[PDB]
Formats: sequence, structure tokens, C-alpha cells
Amino acid sequence: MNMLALTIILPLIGFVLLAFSRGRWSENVSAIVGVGSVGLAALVTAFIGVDFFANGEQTYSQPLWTWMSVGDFNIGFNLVLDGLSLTMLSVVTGVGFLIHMYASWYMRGEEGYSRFFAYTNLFIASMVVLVLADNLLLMYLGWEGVGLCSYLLIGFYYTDPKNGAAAMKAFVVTRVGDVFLAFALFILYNELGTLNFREMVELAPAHFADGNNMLMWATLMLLGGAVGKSAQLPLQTWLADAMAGPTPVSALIHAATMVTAGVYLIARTHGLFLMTPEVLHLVGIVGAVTLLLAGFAALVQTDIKRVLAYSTMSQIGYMFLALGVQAWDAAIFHLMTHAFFKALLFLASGSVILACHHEQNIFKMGGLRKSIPLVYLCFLVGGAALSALPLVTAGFFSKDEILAGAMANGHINLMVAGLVGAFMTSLYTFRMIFIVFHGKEQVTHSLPLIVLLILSTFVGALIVPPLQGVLPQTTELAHGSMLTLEITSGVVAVVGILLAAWLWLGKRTLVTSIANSAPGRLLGTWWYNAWGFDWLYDKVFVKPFLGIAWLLKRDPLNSMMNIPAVLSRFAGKGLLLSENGYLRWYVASMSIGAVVVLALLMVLR
Amino acid sequence: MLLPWLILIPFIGGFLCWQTERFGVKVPRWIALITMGLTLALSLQLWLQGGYSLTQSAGIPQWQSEFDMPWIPRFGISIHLAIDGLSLLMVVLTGLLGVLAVLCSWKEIEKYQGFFHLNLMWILGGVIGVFLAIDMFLFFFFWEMMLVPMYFLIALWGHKASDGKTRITAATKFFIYTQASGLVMLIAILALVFVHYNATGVWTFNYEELLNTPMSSGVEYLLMLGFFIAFAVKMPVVPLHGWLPDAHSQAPTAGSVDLAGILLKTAAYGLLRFSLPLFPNASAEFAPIAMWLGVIGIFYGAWMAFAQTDIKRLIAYTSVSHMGFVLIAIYTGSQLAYQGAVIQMIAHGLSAAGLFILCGQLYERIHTRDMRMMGGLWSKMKWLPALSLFFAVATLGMPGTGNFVGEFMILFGSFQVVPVITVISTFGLVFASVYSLAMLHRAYFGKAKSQIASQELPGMSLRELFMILLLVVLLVLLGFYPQPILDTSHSAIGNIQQWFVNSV
Ligand SMILES: CCCCCCCCCCCCCCCCCC(=O)OC[C@H](COP(=O)(O)OCCN)OC(=O)CCCCCCCCCCCCCCCCC
Ligand SMILES: CCCCCCCCCCCCCCCCCC(=O)OC[C@H](COP(=O)(O)OCCN)OC(=O)CCCCCCCCCCCCCCCCC
Ligand SMILES: CCCCCCCCCCCCCCCCCC(=O)OC[C@H](COP(=O)(O)OCCN)OC(=O)CCCCCCCCCCCCCCCCC
Ligand SMILES: CCCCCCCCCCCCCCCCCC(=O)OC[C@H](COP(=O)(O)OCCN)OC(=O)CCCCCCCCCCCCCCCCC
Ligand SMILES: CCCCCCCCCCCCCCCCCC(=O)OC[C@H](COP(=O)(O)OCCN)OC(=O)CCCCCCCCCCCCCCCCC
Ligand SMILES: CCCCCCCCCCCCCCCCCCCC
Repeated sequence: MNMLALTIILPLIGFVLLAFSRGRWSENVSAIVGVGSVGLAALVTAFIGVDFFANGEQTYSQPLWTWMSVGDFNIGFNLVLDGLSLTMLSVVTGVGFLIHMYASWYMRGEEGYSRFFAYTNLFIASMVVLVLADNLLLMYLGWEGVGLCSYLLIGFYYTDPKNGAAAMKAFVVTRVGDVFLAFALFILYNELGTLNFREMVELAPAHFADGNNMLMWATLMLLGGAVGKSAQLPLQTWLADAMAGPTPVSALIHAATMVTAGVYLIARTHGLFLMTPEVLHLVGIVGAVTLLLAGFAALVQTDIKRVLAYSTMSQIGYMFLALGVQAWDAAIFHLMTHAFFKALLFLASGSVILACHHEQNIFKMGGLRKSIPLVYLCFLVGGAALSALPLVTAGFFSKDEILAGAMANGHINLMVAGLVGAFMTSLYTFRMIFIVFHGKEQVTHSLPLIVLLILSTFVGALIVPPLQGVLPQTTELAHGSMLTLEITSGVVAVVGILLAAWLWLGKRTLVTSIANSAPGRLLGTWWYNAWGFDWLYDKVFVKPFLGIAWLLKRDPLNSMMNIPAVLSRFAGKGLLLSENGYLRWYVASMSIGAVVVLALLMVLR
Repeated sequence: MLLPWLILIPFIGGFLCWQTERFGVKVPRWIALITMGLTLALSLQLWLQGGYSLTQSAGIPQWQSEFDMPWIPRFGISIHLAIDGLSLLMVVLTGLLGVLAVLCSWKEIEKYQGFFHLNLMWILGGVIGVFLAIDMFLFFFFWEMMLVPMYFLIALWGHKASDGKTRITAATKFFIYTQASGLVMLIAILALVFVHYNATGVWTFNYEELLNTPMSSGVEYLLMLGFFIAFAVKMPVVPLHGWLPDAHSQAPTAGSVDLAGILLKTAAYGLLRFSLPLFPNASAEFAPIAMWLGVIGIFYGAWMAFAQTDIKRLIAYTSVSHMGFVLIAIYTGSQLAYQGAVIQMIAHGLSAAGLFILCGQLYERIHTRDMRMMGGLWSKMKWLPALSLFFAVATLGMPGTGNFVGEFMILFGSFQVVPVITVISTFGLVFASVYSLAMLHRAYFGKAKSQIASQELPGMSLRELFMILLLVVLLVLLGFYPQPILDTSHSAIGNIQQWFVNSV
């Protein structure tokens, strides 16, 4: 348990070694250093979990040094480990290790192998810092490190400028989220005098007994930071473009590290949200709206990576819905299970891309179960877990827990939105699966695929996160109520899969009739561009920024301050006309000056 | 007692740099290196012997070291030097940047580099004298003396690619800006001295005696305005900033002029040391104007940096934005914001030094500074694009670098004082990330946009790599462990803050 800092130090050492190697080492040595750093972090995490369960799930605090100390402003470089922290650390280290082995197989023969593994090691270290921090500023260090590593890894193929544009857009949108998070940090320090999570929770109800306005502002800004990192409303526009990077980058961003940071932030600061119930309801509403919009967007995508990105947005919306209905255990459970099956789906999609030429439209391929069957099976159980196939997948149990928590607290509208989103999830998932894999044809990586294959089944649901004593328990439904809830969710998922089979497996006559219809074409164009949010942000933020830059590029203030120089030049040129060289004019000017001096003396006498 | 030698070792070293050129043309660089290393060693020895961490705030004046000598006794003018924690940090940074400026001009083996090194050492000695002088005439004297070798270095040793007329114009614009603003400050100093003489009857330019000067509101505002005009020109504060990208663009290509007397924040130190304690009420009334000027500086400098096609002008406008943050911090009256301003000054010096040195090396490799003629330079160079990526990550305020510590403590204290200005400034941090990523993508990523960027380039040598990696290590250590720096400046910053808020 005293090796808690090793989970940061080993990925940091891996990043430093692989960065300063600069591609000089061989592929095997670079793979050994990177994958072994993440694997040693995972092994230390396993030992930490065994020690954590040895002393009865007691919270362990390991301070290292004091980061900042200016009077009452005291920020510590301290790590903490509770059940939520252990769950996030285990998910991050284990899933990142599996993705690292798959990337060691996958990135063979590519330029920047060691640079890729240095960046992923820094990503792992940043996320471990994020989830292990005991105060908000150290968690902000992990937050920005995760955002920077995401920017470095999305634009990994730097020669294509559109990869760099996608990475820049992801960094800028997430930095807007980080600015909202910074606002939350400023408000919380100004009110409570501390940024330690436990200390803020203790000191909040005494300080905010008179007024609660600043606490509502702080929780609203915390939600803004969370939706920045988790790609929710209204900062969700970067994920589908962040698909520009390599496949293990997408697996790391969507399963292990990046999009789960907002869910972890809301769950960690759950007490402050519990004292602001309207903001928590807003968290749930944002999750519901985001999952509905993401499902509708994923319904009409023509790319596997875009479908998986909007599916990730929908599942993070499910976790935000669980947080907003005060089903915290369900949110973390769905976080872990979604990490499993989304990592499996993204690695399977990368194997598909490697096997079938370059990246392609989904309608170009077809009948791919015969050629590449093991990755078809991986896609099958990944989509079954994504669509919450009952009694055989962990995603079914996670979504059932979320919906039961929504129903038990009286959030009927959020539960209805979750059921509709589950129907659409089955629809888009098996639409993509049946289009890509059905139709007419036109050991370093097998082991992570097998492990994520097993963890996407009910074996993943057998793992229970130890959130006793960290998060409050959700209210239990009546046995009949959760029974019919389970039957309704399973029936909705099975009906959605059957409708996807009826719509896309055979000759898509009704689907093509709907798509070519004018309202259908309009709705498909609207949902394909993710409801026009990218267009709105380009018109509202990007275009006036570029316009003001073009208007200011000549430095108008510099010219305004250069005005006295041109005035001096003009006045000197005008005064030099008096020096015409004529003696009679010099005499006349002397007499003019005599007249002026005499008149001035007589006026002011 | 060592403070006169802290000023005099650069001057004697520059004289020896000029004098030793007859012994060989590779000699004056060694003399300059030993001179700046001796100055840095004396500064570090003063840091060790000062005991700044255990020093408590006793009120202005409180000096860890002091030196006095009569200079012009008719006006009560003395060579009066004094060091405390803030000035000690500034002097240590000056010595380190002077060593880097000597090391960066190591390969210039021309026929008149003795005069080059003499001008560099005279600039560094003038900067140290600015940081040490607590006599107002002596402070003004150093403030104006360090601009003549600046003018001559830009005008004669500047950017060789540009025409001579462009270098003359940039040097003249810089000199006119700085010296006219200094003369306005001299008018304010003289009027303050005359007010004190009318109140008491003695001739003094001593800053300790001029602190207790009773004056009406309106006189104090005008004296504050003269001081602020000088500091705002040299900070820079918009719209008195236009000299800075021109001076940076026509500075010598290695960038020793950039490090030696531009990236040392004498104006923020002057605002903290002189403007706030001498005129606390006038600064309190001026605070909203100065904060909004800082906000405008942040966003204007960010937009100007984005619009640049030259890297040097881009980095100069980044300096404008970060100094806008420091200017916001100075007028808060918050101890946390002041400590953040100190950290931001040091970290910006380090990060901008790294950026300017890397830009000079890139210009040596590719012989152009237009970003439209490069691209994809990550695949062509060995060390430079990765270190440039690290330094661009530093100037956007990434945690793990000292820039984040600086501006985030600034924003914490400022939100404790002024919330609206703080939230607008954090959106300024978003703008900073925008311009840093834009420069990185224009220079090193993408494909080659010309012929010079499409070929393999020679790697960095051991000396350039050593100084860049030293800056990297210092920035990372400042980001992760800023506590010794905060403990060094804690007493002086506390004295200034207590004087500012106890007299308002
Ligand atoms: C606390 C846990 C983490 C928490 C979150 C932290 C987030 C903020 C971290 C800030 C540090 C900077 C992050 C970004 C650095 C990017 C550098 C980079 O791209 O390095 C890769 C590059 C090798 O790439 P490659 O393409 O193979 O080679 C180039 C040409 N052949 O590499 C190279 O070419 C060589 C190396 C270049 C510089 C590498 C980074 C320097 C800064 C970090 C190490 C500093 C030194 C260590 C000691 C510090 C003091 C104790
Ligand atoms: C209801 C609203 C809720 C909140 C919504 C927040 C939306 C945040 C902004 C989303 C859009 C960000 C898009 C960033 C794209 C970056 C990638 C890109 O397109 O790069 C192109 C360009 C590169 O620059 P360059 O190299 O010069 O050009 C080469 C040629 N292309 O680079 C550029 O063109 C750079 C353009 C930068 C634009 C930055 C705009 C920042 C605006 C922040 C506003 C925050 C508002 C907070 C809420 C306020 C409420 C009143
Ligand atoms: C905050 C505002 C109030 C306080 C201000 C304090 C003063 C310091 C800060 C402001 C200084 C502004 C200086 C503006 C001019 C800068 C110098 C310059 O541009 O020099 C270059 C120029 C020659 O270059 P070029 O354009 O090529 O001309 C060739 C012509 N055949 O050179 C020339 O053309 C000749 C230039 C002669 C000198 C310039 C005029 C000086 C006038 C007095 C300045 C004092 C402030 C006056 C009020 C300013 C506005 C409020
Ligand atoms: C072009 C660039 C340079 C700018 C132009 C040159 C400077 C112009 C300064 C204008 C000053 C106007 C003063 C108007 C009132 C004068 C009469 C008066 O009321 O005198 C009162 C007082 C003398 O009586 P006393 O017994 O001393 O009263 C105690 C009060 N302290 O009087 C005193 O104690 C003396 C008061 C002196 C006030 C300060 C004067 C200089 C201030 C710094 C420079 C101006 C501000 C910055 C530049 C502006 C933009 C360019
Ligand atoms: C070749 C052409 C181009 C070159 C040349 C251009 C022009 C150069 C000259 C420019 C300066 C003009 C004079 C400015 C100072 C005027 C001073 C003044 O009017 O003072 C009146 C009064 C004096 O104070 P009094 O009332 O006597 O105090 C005792 C009562 N308690 O004062 C007061 O009561 C207080 C007044 C406070 C404000 C006075 C100064 C205003 C300055 C405006 C610009 C700066 C604005 C702030 C900074 C912005 C950012 C730099
Ligand atoms: C003026 C230039 C400043 C550069 C940044 C310096 C930042 C401070 C670095 C101090 C050393 C940090 C690592 C060693 C810590 C030793 C702790 C001793 C007590 C336990």
C-alpha cells in the first residue's frame, strides 16, 4: 500500500526514457520499456488492492511534499486511496496495460514507436495523478496532463494536417472545460479556504448555512469541467474529430483515461453536489440529453470509429444520468464495464482497419465474418455488451443498475430517456455490425483481446467496485419493480437488435427509402453533423476569433502610438520651410518677432 | 557589501572583454563567461548566506544586505544599494540569463566581439543595478544607462538578414520609448523629492525617507502616473508595447540581447518596490484602470501572437500577454497574487529564454523565420522540435512547469479580490493555449511548405543542448517544487502587501 507513488513514478520513468531514447532503440526494447512500465504499474496496483482489502478497505493517505504554501493557501502533493480511487486506478492500469500490449503489436513498423509509447506512458501517469489526488489542484495537474497527452496522441500522425487540427480542437475545447474547472477551484478556495476533498466536504455545510449561491456556482463550474473532459453537452464536439488518431489512442481515451475523468470528478465531489440538488439534477439532465443526441448521431454515421465515438458519448451520458439520480455505485459500475467493452470494441475496430486495407466506409465492406472471424466474435460480444444484451453481458447489469437507481429516486423522465437511449443503442450498434460484417465480400494482441472478451461478458459484472463507505448507497427498488424494470430493459434491447436485423441484414429497401426521403435526408444530414453543434461553435467562436485576428494583425495600437512620430515629422517639415535661405525674409521674421514680443508685453502689462 | 561587486563585476568584466581581444578573437567569450559565472556565484552565495526562508515580515524598510556611499551630496544622492528576497531572486535570474546569453553567443568569432561582450556585460550590470538601487536617482540612472548598449547591440550586431535601416529604426523606436518614459519617471521623482523637501527641509533621494511623504490626493496620483508610465513602457503594457516585437525581431540572431535586457522584468519589480509603497492610495484608486489594461494586454497580446507569421514576434506578443497577467496581480493587494506574480516573472523569464534560444538555433539551421516556409520539422531535426514543444507547453501554463504555478496563484488571489477580471483572464489562458498550439503546428507539424524544410538539418551541439536542458530542468523543478522560491520572496512580498493595504 506504501507503493502508491510507484503507479505514477513507473509510467513517468517510462515516458522519460522513451522520450530521451528518441527512436534510437529497437522496437522490442521500446515495447519492453513502455509496456513494462504500464504492466509494473498494474502489478503494483494489484498489490495495492490486495493490501487495501487486507486492512478492511480503510482509506490510505500518502503525502509526499507540500506543493504550495502561501499563508492560508496550502496545497499538498498528497495521494489518497479509497474504494473509488482503487476502482479508477485498477481500471486505468489494467485496461491501459492491455491496450499497451495491443499497441505493442499494432504499432509495429510505424514511425515514432518510442514516441507513441512515451506519450501513452505520460497519459497513464497523468490519469493516475488525476484519480489519486487528495485535493483539487493536484487533480487539476492530472487533468491538464491528461488533456495534453490526449492532444499529443490524437495528432500523432503529424504529417497529415487534419490530425493536427483535430488534436488542436480537442485541446482547445477541453481547455475551455479546464477554465470552468479553474473557476470551481477559485470559488471553493475563496469560500472554504481549502481544496482537499474531505476538508471541503466537512467545512461546506457550516460555511454555507446562510447562503448557498457560491456553492451552486462552484458545483456548476465543476460540472462544466466534467462535461469538458467527458465530452458531454455542451463541450462534446471534440470526440468525433479525436477519432483522427491511432486506434489504441482511441481505446485509451474512450475506455481507460480521458472520458471517465468527468465522471470521476462528479463522483469524488459528490458531497458538494448533494448540498446543491438542482445542480445534481442538471448533471442527470445533461447526461440524458447527451446520451439521446449521441445515440441519434451514432445512428447515421458511415464510419466505425465515428459510431464508436458517439457510442462512448452515449455511455458517458448514461454515467452522468446515474450520477444525477444519485446512483453513484451504478455510475462507477458502468464506468468499469464500459471501459472493458469499449476497449474491446476499439481494439477490434483497429484490427478490422488493419485487416481490410486502410480506413473505409462501412458500406464499402460487407460479409466480413468469414474472412476475419475472431475479431467478428470480439465485435459481436462488444456490441452485445454495448447494447446491454440481458443475462450474458456486464453492460446489461450496469445499465439495469443505472435505470433502477433512476426509478427508485422518482426520476421517471430520466429513466424513460435511458430506456429510449438503450433502444437506440441496440439500433445503431447492430446496424454497424450487420452492415460491416454481414453481406457480400468486396500472441501479443490475441491475449488482450481474449481478456477483454471475457471481461465483456457477465464475468465483468462479477467484479464489484468496493464503494462501501465512499459513496452513499442508492435506494433499493421493490423486488417486483426492479423485476419488471429488468424485463423491460431486456425486451427493449432484444427488440432493438431484432429491428436492426430486420432493417439492415437483408436488402435495405425501407432503410434506403427513409434515407432518400426528403425529411429523412434532412434528419440524416442534421444528425450526421451531430445536431449542428460544430457548425454553431465554428460560427460563434472560431470565425470571430479569426476575424479579429485578421483585423488586428497590423497592430492598430502600435500605429496609434506611432501617430506622434508622424506629427513630429510633419511639423518639422513645415518648420523647415521658414529656412528658405533668404536674408530679407530673415530680417522680416526678426521684425515680425519684434512686433509679436512688443504686442505680448503690452497685452500682459 | 557584496552588492557593489554584484554591479561592478559585469562592468569590469565587459572592460576586460574589450581589452583582451588583442590576445585573441576567441578570448572575450571566456572572459564574459567567467564574469557572468562569478556574478551568478556571488548571487547564489548571497542566497545561501541571506537566510531568506526564516526571515519574517518586519515592515518596509527591511533589507538583508545594504550598502551606502555618497555620490552627489548636494542633492542628497547616494550610491545606495539594498537586497531583500524579491531583488535577490531577480538578481539570481539576471545572472543565470547572463550566463545563458554568453553561452548562446559562443560561436560569434567576429572581429569586434569584444565590444559585443562589453555591451552585454554593461546591460547585465545595469539590470542588476536596477534591481539593487534604493536611491531614486541611482535607480533611474541604471534604468536609463542599460538602454545605450541595448541600442548599439540591436543597431550594429542585430539581425543580419534585415537591412541596416530596419535595425536602426527598431533600435531608435525602443530607445525613444524607454528613455522618454524614463524622463517622465524622472519628473515624478523630482517632484516627489521637492514635495518632501518642502515638507521637511532636507535633500534626499533615498527611497526609505521618501516613503513617509505627506501629499495631497492629485499630486500623488500624478507622481504615480509618471512612475506607471515608465513601468508600463518597459513592462510592456498596451498601448505602450509596440517597441517590443520590433526590438525582438531585430535583435542579434542568437538571442543574447533577448535574454540580457528584455526578459528581465524590471518594470514589475519597479511597480512592486516603488509604485505601490511610495503611492499606496494613488495605486489603490488606479487599480481598476491597471487591471483592465492588463486584461486588454492579455487578449491583445494573444491575438497578436496568433496573427504573427514570424516566430520571434509571436514570442514577443506572448510576453505581452503574460505581463498582462502580472500587471493584474500587482494591483490586487493580495499576498497570494503577489507570490504568484513573482513565480510568473521567474517562470516567464525561463520559458521565454528557452523559446528565444530555440528560435535562434532554428534560424541558424533553416535561415528563415517565416512559419509559412517551414512545416514538418519534427522529422528533420533531432532535438529542437521536442524542446520547442516543451517550452510551448510551458507558455500555455501547463502544470508541471512554473508558469502554471505563477498564473494560477495570481488568479487565486485575484479572484479573492476581483472576480470578473479573474474569469476574463482565465479565458485569456484559453487564448494562450490557442497561440502556442498554432505556433507548434505552423513550425514543426504538417508537411514541408518550402525547400529548406524538406531536408535533414544538423542537430544541436552539446552546449546548446546543455543550456536548453538546464532551462527545462529549472522550469520543471519550479513547477513541481516552487516552495524555496516562495520562501525566498515571502518576507519582501509580505512587507510590500502590508504597506499597500495598511495605508489605504
Ligand atoms: C507527475 C505525473 C505527470 C502529471 C502530468 C504532467 C503533465 C505535464 C508534463 C510537462 C512536461 C512536458 C510534456 C510534453 C513533452 C513532449 C516532449 C516530446 O515530444 O518528447 C518526444 C521526443 C522524442 O520523440 P521522437 O520523435 O522519437 O524524437 C524526436 C526526433 N527523433 O523527445 C525528445 O526528443 C527528447 C526529450 C525532449 C523533452 C522531453 C520532455 C522534457 C520535460 C520532462 C523531463 C524533464 C527532465 C527530468 C528531470 C526534471 C527535474 C527533476
Ligand atoms: C453555449 C456555449 C457553451 C460553450 C461552448 C464553448 C466552445 C469552445 C470553442 C469550440 C471550438 C474550438 C475550435 C478550435 C479549432 C482548432 C483547430 C483548427 O481548426 O485549427 C485551425 C487554425 C490553426 O491556426 P493556423 O496554423 O494559423 O491555421 C492553419 C490553417 N488552418 O486554428 C484556429 O483557427 C484557432 C481558432 C481558435 C478559436 C478559439 C475560440 C475560444 C472561445 C472560448 C469561449 C468560451 C466561452 C465560455 C462561455 C461564455 C458564455 C457567455
Ligand atoms: C501613456 C502616454 C503618455 C506618456 C508617454 C511617455 C513617452 C514614452 C512612450 C511613448 C513614446 C512614443 C514614441 C513614438 C515614436 C517612436 C519612435 C519612432 O517611431 O522612431 C522611428 C521613426 C523613423 O523611422 P521611419 O518611420 O522609417 O521614418 C523615416 C522617415 N523618413 O522616427 C521618427 O519618425 C522620428 C521620431 C521623433 C520622436 C517621436 C516623437 C516624440 C514626441 C514626444 C513623446 C512623449 C509622449 C507624448 C504623448 C504620447 C501620446 C499620448
Ligand atoms: C510630455 C511628458 C511629460 C508630461 C508633462 C510634464 C509634467 C506635467 C505635470 C503637471 C502638473 C500639474 C500640477 C497642477 C497643480 C499645481 C499647483 C498646486 O496645486 O500646487 C500644490 C503643491 C504646492 O504646494 P504644497 O505646499 O507643496 O502642497 C502640498 C501638496 N503635496 O504642488 C506640489 O506639491 C507639486 C505638484 C507636482 C505634481 C506632479 C507633477 C509631475 C508628475 C509626473 C509627470 C506627469 C504625469 C505623467 C505624465 C502624463 C502623460 C504624459
Ligand atoms: C508633438 C505632439 C505630440 C507630443 C506631445 C503630446 C502632449 C504631451 C503632454 C501630455 C500631458 C498633458 C498634461 C497631463 C497632466 C495634467 C495634470 C492636471 O491637469 O492636473 C490638474 C490636477 C492637479 O492636482 P490638484 O487638483 O492640484 O491636487 C490638489 C487637490 N487634492 O490633477 C488632478 O487633480 C488629478 C488629475 C489626474 C489625471 C491627470 C493626468 C491625465 C493623463 C491622461 C493620460 C493617462 C491616463 C491614465 C494612464 C493610461 C495608461 C498609460
Ligand atoms: C531563479 C531560478 C529558479 C529555478 C527553479 C528552482 C525551483 C526550486 C528547486 C529546488 C530543489 C528541488 C529538488 C530538491 C528538493 C530538496 C528538498 C530538501 C528538504 C527535504
